[PDB]
Amino acid sequence: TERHKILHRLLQEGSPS
Amino acid sequence: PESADLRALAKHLYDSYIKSFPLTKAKARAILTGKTTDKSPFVIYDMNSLMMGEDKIKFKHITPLQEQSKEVAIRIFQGCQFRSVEAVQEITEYAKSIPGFVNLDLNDQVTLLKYGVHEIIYTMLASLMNKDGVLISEGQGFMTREFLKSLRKPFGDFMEPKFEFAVKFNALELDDSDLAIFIAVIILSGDRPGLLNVKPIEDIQDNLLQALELQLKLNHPESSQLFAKLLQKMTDLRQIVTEHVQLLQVIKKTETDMSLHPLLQEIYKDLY
Ligand SMILES: COc1ccc(-c2c(C(=O)NS(=O)(=O)c3ccccc3)n(Cc3cccc(C(F)(F)F)c3)c3ccccc23)cc1
Ligand SMILES: COc1ccc(-c2c(C(=O)NS(=O)(=O)c3ccccc3)n(Cc3cccc(C(F)(F)F)c3)c3ccccc23)cc1
Repeated sequence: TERHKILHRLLQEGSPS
Repeated sequence: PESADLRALAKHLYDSYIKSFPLTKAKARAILTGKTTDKSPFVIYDMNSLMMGEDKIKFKHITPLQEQSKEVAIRIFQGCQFRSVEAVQEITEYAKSIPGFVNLDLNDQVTLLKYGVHEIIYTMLASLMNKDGVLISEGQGFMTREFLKSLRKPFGDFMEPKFEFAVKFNALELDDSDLAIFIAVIILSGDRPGLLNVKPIEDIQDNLLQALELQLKLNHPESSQLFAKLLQKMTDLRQIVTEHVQLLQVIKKTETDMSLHPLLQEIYKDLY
């Protein structure tokens, strides 16, 4: 997860909503 | 491989690229050039036209992100960096569509984007630029090179490199088909700092490089050296990013009021 919290969340499966 | 699969890769990637990136190079070139029907960007070339322009685009971001209170050189810089953040998000969604990427180690997925996004942003910026200015607001406005060249002191010297880059890069006459694969190849670079498992990244990239070689053969049969020129551009873009990072970190000490979106802070954190 880091450290790169936002980037890690963007990388989640999903798709922005 | 093997023609039908490299062609189906190229096609998958183009279809994703069009879903991921709102303004294609085709549509940007149509705008910059005159055409479409759909008729004709607002131009920013002075303070009065900047303020006329800001009123067309302000509904776009919540109220704080307008940074009304800041001098214009800084609002323009804040506006680019926020558009760059929107770029990282489009590139991330693009990257997820590259066969095999999402099966990589998640930490490697993060590292590939960390190190990849700036080079991609420079390539996207070139599709939006000609010798005279840059398309903004998703092609709805156009900011002149001379206007940006007239910003104070630090900032006004700093766009001219973007422009000279774009001019040489756009001289390659790449289409969106070519750009989709070129971008995927930059993302899947096996030599980024800290990669855990390099082999599966190189392995994907190898497929991507074979798709790109086939694409340029078919789409630019009159330019036998174009693949080689494109690989050279990838080296240029690394060195450009290097330069940019080193500059940011020396300028930001002078320019209190300059703030990085936290997504970009994490990106810049261990970045070279
Ligand atoms: C106010 O004048 C500007 C405004 C923006 C830029 C500029 C720049 C720019 O930073 N170029 S720069 O020469 O390195 C520079 C650094 C620090 C202060 C001013 C200028 N970039 C590159 C880029 C890519 C990703 C992320 C960012 C950042 F987060 F820092 F915003 C910047 C651009 C990319 C697209 C559009 C414009 C730029 C250069 C001068
Ligand atoms: C009124 O303030 C503005 C208006 C427009 C822009 C602006 C813009 C622009 O499109 N920005 S914008 O989305 O319309 C925007 C305006 C105000 C606040 C946030 C965002 N661009 C295009 C741009 C910048 C960075 C990254 C990319 C991309 F990744 F796609 F390649 C494209 C610029 C390019 C050079 C100089 C300025 C800009 C920046 C500030």
